[PDB]
Amino acid sequence: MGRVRTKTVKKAARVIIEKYYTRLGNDFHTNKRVCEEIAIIPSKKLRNKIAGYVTHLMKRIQRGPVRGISIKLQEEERERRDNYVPEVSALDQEIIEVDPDTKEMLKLLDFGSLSNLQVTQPTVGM
Amino acid sequence: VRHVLLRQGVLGIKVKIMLPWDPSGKIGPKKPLPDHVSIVEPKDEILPTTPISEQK
Amino acid sequence: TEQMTLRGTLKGHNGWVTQIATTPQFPDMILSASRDKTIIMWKLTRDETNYGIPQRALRGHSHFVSDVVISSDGQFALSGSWDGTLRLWDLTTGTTTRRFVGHTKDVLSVAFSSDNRQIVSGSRDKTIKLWNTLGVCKYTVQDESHSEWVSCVRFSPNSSNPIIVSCGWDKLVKVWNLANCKLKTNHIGHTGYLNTVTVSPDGSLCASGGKDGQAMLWDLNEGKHLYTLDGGDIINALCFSPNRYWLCAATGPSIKIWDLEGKIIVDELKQEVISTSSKAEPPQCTSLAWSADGQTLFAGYTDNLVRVWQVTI
RNA sequence: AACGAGACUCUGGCAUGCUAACUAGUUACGCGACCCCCGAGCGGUCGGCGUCCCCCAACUUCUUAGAGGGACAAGUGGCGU
Ligand SMILES: [Mg+2]
Ligand SMILES: [Mg+2]
Ligand SMILES: [Mg+2]
Ligand SMILES: [Mg+2]
Ligand SMILES: [Mg+2]
Repeated sequence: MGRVRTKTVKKAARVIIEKYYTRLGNDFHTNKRVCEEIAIIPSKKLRNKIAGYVTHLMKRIQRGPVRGISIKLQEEERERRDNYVPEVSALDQEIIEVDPDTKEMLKLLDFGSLSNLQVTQPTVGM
Repeated sequence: VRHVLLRQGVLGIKVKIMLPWDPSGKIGPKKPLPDHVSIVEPKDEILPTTPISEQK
Repeated sequence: TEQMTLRGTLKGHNGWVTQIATTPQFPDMILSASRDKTIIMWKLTRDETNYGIPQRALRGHSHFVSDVVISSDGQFALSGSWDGTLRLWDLTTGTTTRRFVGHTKDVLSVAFSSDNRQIVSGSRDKTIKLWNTLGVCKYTVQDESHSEWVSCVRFSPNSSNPIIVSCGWDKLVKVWNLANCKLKTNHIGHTGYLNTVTVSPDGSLCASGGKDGQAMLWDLNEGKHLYTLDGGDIINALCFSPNRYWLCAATGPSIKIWDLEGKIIVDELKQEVISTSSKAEPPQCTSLAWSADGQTLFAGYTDNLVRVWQVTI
C-alpha cells in the first residue's frame, strides 16, 4: 500500500488552497472538478491525489489554523486579537501594593504612597 | 554517440541534451514534465458589494 | 401554529439524493435522482409501515445525475447528467426515447417549459443552451453569459413574457429575454458562489442562495433587491410553497421555513440525536421539493435517504 | 536546489453509457427448406433442432477498437504528541 503523499502532492494542495479557498468545499468530487479547472495537472492520477489532499486540508482548516496556509479570512481574526482583547478598558492598574526592602529602594528614589508591608517567613526557601 | 580515430586507438563521444519545453513549438516538445503542476491566478476581485441591480 | 413534523422516511438508494420532482396529475408518484447513475420512480403507499416503495429504476447513464423534471402531464421525464447529456425518459416503460448532446462538460441543471416546447440547460461549459423536444440545439448563449459554471437556470411560469432566470458561480443573477436571448437585467450582491434560484408560482420573486448563507429576493418587472433572509451556514436549494406565502430553504444539516409577511422563521426542521464521534455528525440536506398538495415536503440527504415532512396545526 | 524514489509509459480488471461495422455478429421474422412428433394438435397450424439458405429487416448485448468516465485512504469507527 503505502499511501504517503509525495511532496509534489503536498505543495500543489497547499498553493491551491491559498489562492482558491472559497471554491474548495468539503466533498471530493466537486474539488476534483475545481482543481481540474484552476491548475494544469498533466495526468488523471495526479489530479485525483491532489484533489484528495485538498479535502483533508479543508476538513482540517474548518478547525484552527494550519501552519502552511495563510488564508485571508483567517488572518483578520488574529489581527483583531492583536489590535485589542475583550478583557479590559482600564489598564491593569497602577493601584498595586508591595512589601519591604522596596520601601527603602524608593526611599532613595523618593516615593511616598500606595503601598503595604509584610516581613516574610524568617528563613530562605525550604 | 560517435567515434574518433587518433594515432593511439579510438576515443568515444557521448552527448545528451535536454530540450526546453517549447509550448506548441518546434524548439522542444509540448506536454511538460509529468510532475509539473502549475496554478494560475487572476485578480480584480473587488468584494465591495451592496445588492445593486443593473438593467439593460 | 402551522408546524412541520417528521412523517416518514424513504429508503432504497445507494448514493446522495440530489433532486426530487412532483406533479399534480399524479399524487402517488415521485421522482428522485441520485448520485449512483440512476433515478427512481416511487409508489407512495401512504401507510406508515413504509411510506413508499421503489416502483421502477431508470438506468442508462455514465456519471452522476444532476437534475430531473417531469413533463406537464406526468408521462415524460427529462434528466440532465454530469456525463454531459440529457435523456428524455418515458415514465411508463423506461426506454429513453430522445437524448441531447452538445455541452462539452457536466450538465449541472435543466428546466422544462410549461407548454413542453422548449428545454433549457446550464453546465460547467459556462454556457446556456436551448433545445427543441426533437433534440436539435436551438440556441447557445456563449456570449453575454456567465464567466463560470451556470449552476442553475429556471423557466418563468409567467403569463405571456417568456423569461428565464439564471444563477451561476460568478456570483451574479441574470434574467433573460426569450425570442432575443439578450440579458434583460442583472442582479448583483451575493458574496460567494450560487447554488440555486427559484421563482414563485405566479412569478415575482427569485429566492436564490449559495455560499453566502443568505437567501436574497428579487423583482421580476420592477428589478430591485427586495430583501435578504439570513440563513446560517449554506443554502443548498430553495423552494416556494404551492398554496401559501412560504419559502423553504435547505441549510446544511437542517431545513428552515420563512413567512414572508414580516419576514420571520416559521420553524427549523431538525433531525434526531445520534452518538456520531465527529465534525459534521449530520448528513446534510441536498434538495427538497414541495408537494402539489402543499401538505408535505420531501427532502433528500447525503446518507442515501429521502425524508418526508408533513404540516400539522 | 539537482539526480535516484515517486510521477511516467504499456498491460490486466468495469461500463447493456458514446462512436459504428457483409473482413464480427445477434434478435427477429420475409423467409423458405430438412427432420422428427418430440408436446396442443394429426402429420400443418401451436411448438421443438440448424455453423440449412436468404433480407435492399432492426440493432451493437456477445466481437473488434477509439474518445472520455472510474479510486482518492474519498465515507464511517478506533489508535496517533
Ligand atoms: Mg495502471
Ligand atoms: Mg480486454
Ligand atoms: Mg451460426
Ligand atoms: Mg482508456
Ligand atoms: Mg478519520
